[PDB]
Amino acid sequence: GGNYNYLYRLFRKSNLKPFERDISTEIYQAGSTPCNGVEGFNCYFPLQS
Amino acid sequence: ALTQPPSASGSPGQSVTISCTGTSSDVGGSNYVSWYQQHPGKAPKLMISEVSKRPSGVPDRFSGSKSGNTASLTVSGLQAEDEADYYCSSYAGSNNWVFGGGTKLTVLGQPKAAPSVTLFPPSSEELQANKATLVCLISDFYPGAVTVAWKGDSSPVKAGVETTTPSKQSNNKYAASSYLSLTPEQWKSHRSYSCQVTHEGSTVEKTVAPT
Amino acid sequence: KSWMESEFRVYSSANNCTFEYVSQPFLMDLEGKQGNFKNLREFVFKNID
Ligand SMILES: *[C@@H]1O[C@H](CO)[C@@H](O)[C@H](O)[C@H]1NC(C)=O
Ligand SMILES: *[C@@H]1O[C@H](CO)[C@@H](O)[C@H](O)[C@H]1NC(C)=O
Repeated sequence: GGNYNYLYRLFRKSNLKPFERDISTEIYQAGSTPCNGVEGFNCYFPLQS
Repeated sequence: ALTQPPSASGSPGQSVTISCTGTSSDVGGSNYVSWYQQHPGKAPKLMISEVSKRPSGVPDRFSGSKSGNTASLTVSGLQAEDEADYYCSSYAGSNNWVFGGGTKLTVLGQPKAAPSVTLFPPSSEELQANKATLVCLISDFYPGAVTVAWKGDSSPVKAGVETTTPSKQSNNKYAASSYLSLTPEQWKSHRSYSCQVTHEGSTVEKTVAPT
Repeated sequence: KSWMESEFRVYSSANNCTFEYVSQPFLMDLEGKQGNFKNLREFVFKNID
């Protein structure tokens, strides 16, 4: 049935520097209009399983 | 909602413009403005994407632009068959998704017509029936952007009136009708009523007085 | 007869900690002197990889 305990980041503004860690879960804004912390039009949760 | 003028037409092989003139925070404060097309009976078809883009198909006569809070469409060359409704659309703030109002776009190859108006007061049997209805009929007015206003002795009225959308006849012009609901005591209260119709700036009105 | 440490008002919350180190206990002086500056302490902070 699947094990969904393991996640990965799919969206970020820029590439990471070497050996850093990004555990923030702020909603990535793909568009020009902001979205104030809800998922929806051009705004995605940045972690997938 | 957004605003677009409900009637715009011109000669075949020319350029007609259509304005969408929304407010800020949906059209001025964004960039995702689209334009659709609905032939009378079919589903809408995406005609212009964001600001000024096109899908495949869509022959290059249609163009779009945005100049602040007003985006506009322009058709350059009416072939014969681009009669549609042309809803503009925008993404508003909070996933809202607002729409427009729709503009009929005809192409009277000949000369405009005059909306023949005819008005009828409530019959006698209806007076005995404890009710009253005024009947305003409009006919033969080629370009279909008619609108109507109802008048008691001196003032306008906005309650008890129903208005048909324009319907095409055999001669390929239009016709419409409107009804006014009245209690007979209000029918004899005011000394006369009238139905006025406006059409391409022009206006014609008819009037009837109780007996 | 004492100066004592009373307030520690830095943060409100600390949620998802990754690294933590605490030195062996001691006790500083905290006593307010009135002479001239007697101690210079210099640090260089770098952040790479
Ligand atoms: C460091 O944080 C800043 C916040 O202003 C951000 O712009 C920048 O992209 C971050 N570093 C990297 C390597 O992305
Ligand atoms: C950080 O805290 C949030 C909310 O309490 C939680 O969803 C998230 O899983 C935490 N981080 C880790 C690495 O568990």
